[PDB]
Amino acid sequence: EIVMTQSPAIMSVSPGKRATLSCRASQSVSSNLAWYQRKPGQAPRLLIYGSSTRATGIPARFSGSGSGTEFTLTISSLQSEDFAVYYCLQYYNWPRTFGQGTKVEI
Amino acid sequence: EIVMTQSPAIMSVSPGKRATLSCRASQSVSSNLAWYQRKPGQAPRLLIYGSSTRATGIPARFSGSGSGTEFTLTISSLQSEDFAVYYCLQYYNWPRTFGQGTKVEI
Amino acid sequence: EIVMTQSPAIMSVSPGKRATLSCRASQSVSSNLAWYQRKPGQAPRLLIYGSSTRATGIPARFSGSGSGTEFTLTISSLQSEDFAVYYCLQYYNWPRTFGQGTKVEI
Amino acid sequence: CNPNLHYWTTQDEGWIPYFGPAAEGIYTEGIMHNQNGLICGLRQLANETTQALQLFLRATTELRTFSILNRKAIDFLLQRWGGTCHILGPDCCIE
Amino acid sequence: CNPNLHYWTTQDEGWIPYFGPAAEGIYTEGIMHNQNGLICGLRQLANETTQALQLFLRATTELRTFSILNRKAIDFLLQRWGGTCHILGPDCCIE
Amino acid sequence: CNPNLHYWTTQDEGWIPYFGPAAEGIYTEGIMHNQNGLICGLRQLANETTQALQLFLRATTELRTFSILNRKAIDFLLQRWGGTCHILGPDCCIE
Amino acid sequence: QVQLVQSGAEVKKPGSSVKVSCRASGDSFSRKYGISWVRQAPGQGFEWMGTIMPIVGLTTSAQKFQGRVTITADKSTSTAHMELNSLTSEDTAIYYCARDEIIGARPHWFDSWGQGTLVTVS
Amino acid sequence: QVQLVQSGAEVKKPGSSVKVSCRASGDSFSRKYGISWVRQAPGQGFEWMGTIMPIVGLTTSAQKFQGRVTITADKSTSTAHMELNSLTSEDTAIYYCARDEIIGARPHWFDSWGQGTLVTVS
Amino acid sequence: QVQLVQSGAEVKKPGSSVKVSCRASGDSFSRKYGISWVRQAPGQGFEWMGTIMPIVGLTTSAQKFQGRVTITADKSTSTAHMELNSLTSEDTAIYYCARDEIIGARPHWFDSWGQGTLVTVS
Amino acid sequence: IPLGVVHNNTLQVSDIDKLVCRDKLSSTSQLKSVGLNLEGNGVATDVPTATKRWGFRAGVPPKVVNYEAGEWAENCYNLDIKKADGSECLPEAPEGVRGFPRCRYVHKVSGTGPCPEGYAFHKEGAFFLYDRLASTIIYRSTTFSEGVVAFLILPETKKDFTVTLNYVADNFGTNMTNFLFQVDHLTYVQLEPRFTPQFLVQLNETIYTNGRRSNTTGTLIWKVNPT
Amino acid sequence: IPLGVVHNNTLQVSDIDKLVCRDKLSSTSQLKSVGLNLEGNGVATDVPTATKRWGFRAGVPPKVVNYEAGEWAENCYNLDIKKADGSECLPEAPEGVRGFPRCRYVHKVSGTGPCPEGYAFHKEGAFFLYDRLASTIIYRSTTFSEGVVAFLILPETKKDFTVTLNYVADNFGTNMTNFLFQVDHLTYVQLEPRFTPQFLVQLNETIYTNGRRSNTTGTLIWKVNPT
Amino acid sequence: IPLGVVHNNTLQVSDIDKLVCRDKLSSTSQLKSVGLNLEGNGVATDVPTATKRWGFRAGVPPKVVNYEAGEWAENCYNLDIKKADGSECLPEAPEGVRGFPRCRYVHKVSGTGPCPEGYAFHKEGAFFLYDRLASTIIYRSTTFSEGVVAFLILPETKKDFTVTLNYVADNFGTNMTNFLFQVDHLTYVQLEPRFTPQFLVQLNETIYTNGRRSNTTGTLIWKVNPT
Ligand SMILES: *[C@@H]1O[C@H](CO)[C@@H](O[C@@H]2O[C@H](CO)[C@@H](O[C@@H]3O[C@H](CO[C@H]4O[C@H](CO)[C@@H](O)[C@H](O)[C@@H]4O)[C@@H](O)[C@H](O[C@H]4O[C@H](CO)[C@@H](O)[C@H](O)[C@@H]4O)[C@@H]3O)[C@H](O)[C@H]2NC(C)=O)[C@H](O)[C@H]1NC(C)=O
Ligand SMILES: *[C@@H]1O[C@H](CO)[C@@H](O[C@@H]2O[C@H](CO)[C@@H](O[C@@H]3O[C@H](CO[C@H]4O[C@H](CO)[C@@H](O)[C@H](O)[C@@H]4O)[C@@H](O)[C@H](O[C@H]4O[C@H](CO)[C@@H](O)[C@H](O)[C@@H]4O)[C@@H]3O)[C@H](O)[C@H]2NC(C)=O)[C@H](O)[C@H]1NC(C)=O
Ligand SMILES: *[C@@H]1O[C@H](CO)[C@@H](O[C@@H]2O[C@H](CO)[C@@H](O[C@@H]3O[C@H](CO[C@H]4O[C@H](CO)[C@@H](O)[C@H](O)[C@@H]4O)[C@@H](O)[C@H](O[C@H]4O[C@H](CO)[C@@H](O)[C@H](O)[C@@H]4O)[C@@H]3O)[C@H](O)[C@H]2NC(C)=O)[C@H](O)[C@H]1NC(C)=O
Ligand SMILES: *[C@@H]1O[C@H](CO)[C@@H](O[C@@H]2O[C@H](CO)[C@@H](O)[C@H](O)[C@H]2NC(C)=O)[C@H](O)[C@H]1NC(C)=O
Ligand SMILES: *[C@@H]1O[C@H](CO)[C@@H](O[C@@H]2O[C@H](CO)[C@@H](O)[C@H](O)[C@H]2NC(C)=O)[C@H](O)[C@H]1NC(C)=O
Ligand SMILES: *[C@@H]1O[C@H](CO)[C@@H](O[C@@H]2O[C@H](CO)[C@@H](O)[C@H](O)[C@H]2NC(C)=O)[C@H](O)[C@H]1NC(C)=O
Ligand SMILES: *[C@@H]1O[C@H](CO)[C@@H](O)[C@H](O)[C@H]1NC(C)=O
Ligand SMILES: *[C@@H]1O[C@H](CO)[C@@H](O)[C@H](O)[C@H]1NC(C)=O
Ligand SMILES: *[C@@H]1O[C@H](CO)[C@@H](O)[C@H](O)[C@H]1NC(C)=O
Repeated sequence: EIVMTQSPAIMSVSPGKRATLSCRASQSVSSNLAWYQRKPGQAPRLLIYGSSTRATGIPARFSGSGSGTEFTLTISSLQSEDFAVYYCLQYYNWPRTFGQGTKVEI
Repeated sequence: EIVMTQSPAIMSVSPGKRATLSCRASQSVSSNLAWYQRKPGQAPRLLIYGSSTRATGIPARFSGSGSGTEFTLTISSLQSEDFAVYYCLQYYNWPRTFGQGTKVEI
Repeated sequence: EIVMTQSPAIMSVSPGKRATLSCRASQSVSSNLAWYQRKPGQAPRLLIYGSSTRATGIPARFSGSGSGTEFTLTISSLQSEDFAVYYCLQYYNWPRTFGQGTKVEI
Repeated sequence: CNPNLHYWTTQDEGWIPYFGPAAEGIYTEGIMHNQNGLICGLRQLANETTQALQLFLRATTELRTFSILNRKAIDFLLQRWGGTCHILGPDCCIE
Repeated sequence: CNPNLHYWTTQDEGWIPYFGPAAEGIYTEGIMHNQNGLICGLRQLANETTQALQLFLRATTELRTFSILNRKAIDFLLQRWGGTCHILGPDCCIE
Repeated sequence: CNPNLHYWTTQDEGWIPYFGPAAEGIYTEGIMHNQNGLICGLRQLANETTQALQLFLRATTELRTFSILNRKAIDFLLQRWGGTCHILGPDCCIE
Repeated sequence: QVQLVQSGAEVKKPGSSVKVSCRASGDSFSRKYGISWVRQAPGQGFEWMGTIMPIVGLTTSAQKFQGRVTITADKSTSTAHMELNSLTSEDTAIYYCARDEIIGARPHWFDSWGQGTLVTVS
Repeated sequence: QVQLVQSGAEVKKPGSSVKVSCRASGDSFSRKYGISWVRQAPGQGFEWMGTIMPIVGLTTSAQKFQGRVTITADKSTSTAHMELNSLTSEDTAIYYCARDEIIGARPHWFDSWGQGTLVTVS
Repeated sequence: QVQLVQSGAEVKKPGSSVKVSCRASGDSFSRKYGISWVRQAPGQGFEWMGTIMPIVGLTTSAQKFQGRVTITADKSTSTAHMELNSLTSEDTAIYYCARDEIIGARPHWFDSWGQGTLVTVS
Repeated sequence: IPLGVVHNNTLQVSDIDKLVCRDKLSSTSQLKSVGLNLEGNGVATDVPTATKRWGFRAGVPPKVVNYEAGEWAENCYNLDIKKADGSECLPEAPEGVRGFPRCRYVHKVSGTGPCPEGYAFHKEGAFFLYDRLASTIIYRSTTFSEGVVAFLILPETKKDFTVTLNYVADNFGTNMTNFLFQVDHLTYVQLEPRFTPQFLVQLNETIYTNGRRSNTTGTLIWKVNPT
Repeated sequence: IPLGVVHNNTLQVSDIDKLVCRDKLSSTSQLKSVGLNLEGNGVATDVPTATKRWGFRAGVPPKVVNYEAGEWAENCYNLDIKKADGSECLPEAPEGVRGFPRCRYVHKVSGTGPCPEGYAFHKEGAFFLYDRLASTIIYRSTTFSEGVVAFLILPETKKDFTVTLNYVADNFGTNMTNFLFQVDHLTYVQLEPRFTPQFLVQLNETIYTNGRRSNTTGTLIWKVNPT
Repeated sequence: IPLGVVHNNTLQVSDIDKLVCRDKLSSTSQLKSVGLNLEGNGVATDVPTATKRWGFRAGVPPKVVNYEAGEWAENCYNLDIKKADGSECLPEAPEGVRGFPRCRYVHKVSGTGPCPEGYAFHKEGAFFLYDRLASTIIYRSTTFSEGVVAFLILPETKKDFTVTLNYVADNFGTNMTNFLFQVDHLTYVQLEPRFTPQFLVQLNETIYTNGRRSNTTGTLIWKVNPT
């Protein structure tokens, strides 16, 4: 069993600015996390997994790092096409958990 | 084996006043003590035993209480008929012991 | 195995004065030491052994005492005939050891 | 009664303690089938004996039992010779 | 010699380890009297045997002795047949 | 084969546990010479037996062996009487 | 990954059952990925329900659905199925299928996820 | 309790013996109470000497009187007796009998006590 | 003690051997004293080389001379001998004999010591 | 304890006290004791079944017997289960006692439960078979099979008569034991008494067909689809 | 070790090496060893008497023997006495050794004294009888009786051949032991060798006829009136 | 295991399974087992020699046998050597096991070395002879001799069939052991395999002819002049 939070619930990112998602686990799992991009009405797409490794087809703008319980995910130059809810998923133990996602607004 | 002292050797009690006998054991025995009234030339009579329980035929004026090593015996409204030596007997172990008694004078 | 030092390398003793040799072992051996008188070009002669016990034929002027690691050897009224190098030998363990000797000059 | 017997025994047919097959190469094995009912019959015999054996053990102080086969040999001999034999009799097994 | 014997023995006449009388219902008992001197005589025999037994034990390395009765049976048989029998002789116990 | 034997044995010929020679005065000793080669021959027998004995032990679970001499006595008797004897035969050792 | 294909949305009377299915592509996925399901109740994220490993025919699920949701699949078509029995108002959710690398009991995730479908009551 | 009855006082020459007795009433006391004795030397309180339990015929006494005072009783009359042997000046005392609930080796006391009697020398 | 008598001094070519000897007096010394030797290199004190106990015919020596100096004696004449093999410039020393009370492995010393003799090379 | 005799490859049983003159015993080597496995009769060998045939009693000493030969076991057990309070449910094996050496599948069982005092005795009084010996009780961490012992008299004749499945117990015998089959220390499959030793291995082979052991704390218990 | 034989209900003793053709032994079941109690001869069984017949020696190993049947004991002992320095005066019983199970009165003895090194051996070399076994020494806290062992050959015939008194030792054997009879942990009666097991019980029954155990530290020792 | 028979003071060996009608066995007392010493054949008995004939193996249980009589030993050993890591190289002797009681010179050996796991078994499979028993392994601190066991059948006949040398081991068996002979705790003589038990005593007698033990830390090792 694992626990993850949501932070911020909403982030304000003018397009062209760097967006930040803050993932804070109750466990030392920064190497067993996954981040997803969910556009409204759409399925979430894996961006990054483990720690910083990018998923297939993901732009270099998507990056992040962490240690122990915390990981920071960022999106450089976030564009109109990227105004998605970003979720912190923790896959380390069973049951698996998640944050409720960070909405991004202009 | 048990040890008991004498205190006071003599007490001054005008009749009608409350008399006090102080029993100080070397053992935690306030529940295994006995008090006796000995008129000059007479056999001692049990007044109280154990702690506060009265002996048969003893007036309510005779009372007392204690804990551990000490017990205080008192006689409310001591009368002419009560100018007796009062003894602290400790019956807890063998050999048994006693104080040497408190004389009461007017 | 034992260790002994040299002290002083040279001592100045006008004849008639008391000479002093200082023996400092690394071991608690003042009872297992020996002192020798070595005239230039001559074999060393035992003066004292153990602690203070004198060797056969040795004048009373030769004396000393000590405890644990240190022993002080002295020669009362040192004469012309006594201007010898005096050695601190320690014989307590094997290999045995020695100081390099104290030369005496007028 | 599974009629196919895979058995193993002590390999004592026919050696130095620190120059030998540890204490592992001390077993031998092979296969027998239920010829004439021998496998099934043996199992039934072994089943009945459970009771005989538990009483035997309850009745003694021996902690690890080694005496049974030798004890049986002793009684076997006593049955043939129970301190006496009748050469002219029908009951000493003499030809 | 108190002539009234109250004896007990092992109850082995004629059973599952956790479905049985623990290890307590394993004794049986009864009464015998000194008929023809059997009780007194047995006690005297038992008294003499103390010496025989202490030497027996001093002479061995067996720590808990179980071998005596079987050893006696072996010698009993050897006395009847000490590797040989004379059928025509006076000393093999043959009828 | 050193022909001079200095031997010792158990002093069991012919006693109270705290009134006796501790457990030290339990040995006896003497001297034999190699008469007719008995000392040399015995040593060679003892040497051959090393193998026989190591296999014997590998094959069992007995931890301290006491059974060998008795087992031999049992087989000795069985060889004379292996459940049967032929009085008229050449092979029962009967005079 | 595979194309995740989900069935149409529906409304049942409370107490009724819904058979939820996802006929996703991928035969090889029977040995490479678990079939996983979540219940995304309104206002909630992707609550885990359970997962299937068709090569073994082994399944597991959350305590929240014991006695309520059957988790299974048609191994020959790689169609995931769930039986949402005794469906209630609290089960209003978008149900989704996804492919998570075989789990065992070690850390794992999916790269792809379906669109899902709404299941509700009254 | 019982009526405690004591014998008359006397003076002996030092070294003489005195048989002290108390023919108190109470047959039932043989099982309910111990017969106890003390030596109240002048200036002293009731120094313990010993006690008797007639139903058993069991007795006990202080080390101070070992070899000096015999403690016994006539069970049929419930008469307590003591033998004060080799009596000396230090034994001047009023000797008393009393009834203490059976002692065993647990806490106990008497409710009644006799008048006692003087025993002395020269 | 004994009169310690030593052989004459000599110079060898480096690599040569020198047989050093001391025909000291004293027969009784074979059981009472060890025969000891030192190497007094210039600027140094009496560096220990080894010792002999003729009554046993037992010897011991310093690690510095293992494989280099043979330590022995003629028991019948009480003559001490050493074989200074493969002699070098570093072995320039006055070699001396002395009598140390039998050592065993306990504390011991000599009272007397010889004059010694010089052994060197080139 | 009757002695069976094999005569003309036929098993006959002789009366113990009969003068059976047809029986010829020239050597003690003709007398053998054989340990047989409780597999011969088709009895189920799974874990719940084994647990259900064991129980405890205090106040009864253990007993040990020796044997010469025995049957090969398809299945055997090795129990090392702890008591709920942390103490062992089973005694130490005595010196010289080793587990049964001739077994294809061993069901090694651990975990915990509220074990009573006394010894782990067999319910039907069967013996636990160990290396050339047998006993009335189960010893901790020692491999054994269940069985019976027959005694035979042989004529002179020349007859001569692996994997580990890891299981974890839970409440050991209190109505049911919630056994888990261990795949790895994190991966478990809840045990169901339909799975044979072979099915368990095949299920384990399938799990690692596309996998391996990794590292940490997933602690997930899987169920089999009942189909 | 002679073997007695019972013939026509008469005990006769056969020479060990004699060809006694009257003796017929068809089964080992006819050979029995019997443990007899040292009560049969009228020997006193009280506590001081038992103490006086025991002693010690080091450098002598203990020995153990087995038996089949024995006599019922009126009296037996259970000794667990500590040494003055706090160590035990007696060794632990070996596994499988249990005390004598067939006794009416057991004299359980504890307390302390200056016990020598060595084993607690019987003075006359009698054996201590335990549960179907006997030995040359006393084991701590194990019930035993004293006795001897006879060996018999029987014809075929069908013959088949409680309270605790607590005592406290003081200086255990050094001239005398000042034994006390314990009534309760506070109440003692000094022991005198006139009191039989029955008298001790009757004295205990009388004490509690009008009483009970209570609580604390009276520590009083009573003597009996000698009458 | 053949049985030798002594007939007319001549040793003959009988076939085990032969009907040897010349052999008359009236009592089990005629059957004896004898422990013989490995001295009879002239084998060297010094310390390096003994070390070189010993070795180790794990996975093999020890075995023990009993014997009745044996040969007197000129030489025996008592080994108590520690492992380089401080643990013992040898097991504890079992209860009832005592060292060989009939020996003139015992070579008591201690010191340390890198001892392997397993038991200290004899290289040729000879038995270690102990007090009326023998075994396949060496026990810590127990005196033993090396030997073999013969089994004999006797006719009725009446036949009936000290100092410590202290040594210190160094690296115990790794190519060589640098053994020292201890004279006292400070005085050592390096051991050389030319010195017999007698020479070692004579050398020790000579050392103390004009001496005694004293006190402290000299720690000096002496060599013998090779002459
Ligand atoms: C010698 O060979 C015989 C066969 O010839 C063996 O006989 C076995 O004996 C045991 C003990 O009686 C039998 O076990 C019992 O079976 C009862 C019936 O079970 C039926 O239903 C179950 C499903 O619930 C099926 O699996 C089973 O096959 C049957 O159809 C059970 O009711 C018994 O349990 C009850 O009693 C026990 C004991 O008191 C309690 O602990 C239980 O809680 C419960 O109340 C029990 O399980 C077994 O079936 C017999 N086998 C055969 C083939 O007949 C001998 O055991 C064997 N001897 C030796 C030494 O091995
Ligand atoms: C087989 O059966 C016989 C009887 O037929 C038993 O014989 C007993 O043997 C013992 C040992 O000798 C006897 O005990 C000794 O008695 C001596 C005499 O005591 C008398 O005085 C006392 C009172 O002081 C009375 O109680 C007693 O009845 C006698 O009237 C004592 O002096 C002995 O003690 C001395 O020696 C021992 C041992 O060295 C020392 O420790 C003592 O300190 C002291 O110096 C001893 O007590 C016993 O009396 C005999 N009984 C009978 C009936 O004769 C065998 O013992 C029995 N065998 C077996 C194995 O049980
Ligand atoms: C029954 O009686 C016979 C004699 O009749 C005994 O025979 C002995 O058997 C052993 C084992 O083979 C022999 O020991 C071996 O000797 C070889 C030869 O050594 C020669 O050189 C040495 C000096 O280096 C001399 O001391 C010696 O006397 C010989 O001249 C060695 O080479 C062997 O060592 C090699 O093998 C062993 C084992 O694998 C390795 O550990 C070694 O490192 C090395 O590789 C070995 O030492 C012995 O010599 C025989 N004695 C006689 C008189 O012939 C039986 O042993 C005896 N049986 C019993 C049970 O006691
Ligand atoms: C279950 O499967 C695993 C993997 O196929 C087996 O574990 C391997 O065992 C070998 C031999 O001990 C090791 O060298 C490997 O490293 C192990 N691999 C893994 C992933 O664990 C295991 O033995 C199988 N279980 C059974 C009963 O067969
Ligand atoms: C001595 O008398 C007492 C009391 O009559 C007995 O002790 C009782 O024993 C029973 C059974 O164990 C207990 O239930 C009671 O509570 C005990 N009562 C008291 C007051 O102790 C004691 O057993 C008797 N001793 C002997 C040897 O018979
Ligand atoms: C070696 O010699 C010494 C001395 O001669 C022997 O040691 C003596 O042993 C006796 C008996 O134990 C003691 O009382 C002496 O005090 C000891 N003396 C010294 C100086 O140690 C030693 O036993 C001899 N060794 C051998 C094997 O004979
Ligand atoms: C099985 O359950 C019943 C009902 O609760 C209970 O009485 C019984 O004791 C249980 N069995 C065990 C072994 O506890
Ligand atoms: C008994 O007393 C005497 C005299 O004091 C004494 O010599 C003897 O050793 C004592 N007995 C014991 C067992 O100590
Ligand atoms: C002996 O030395 C050789 C060469 O170094 C080495 O290979 C061998 O293992 C050594 N012997 C032992 C017992 O270690």
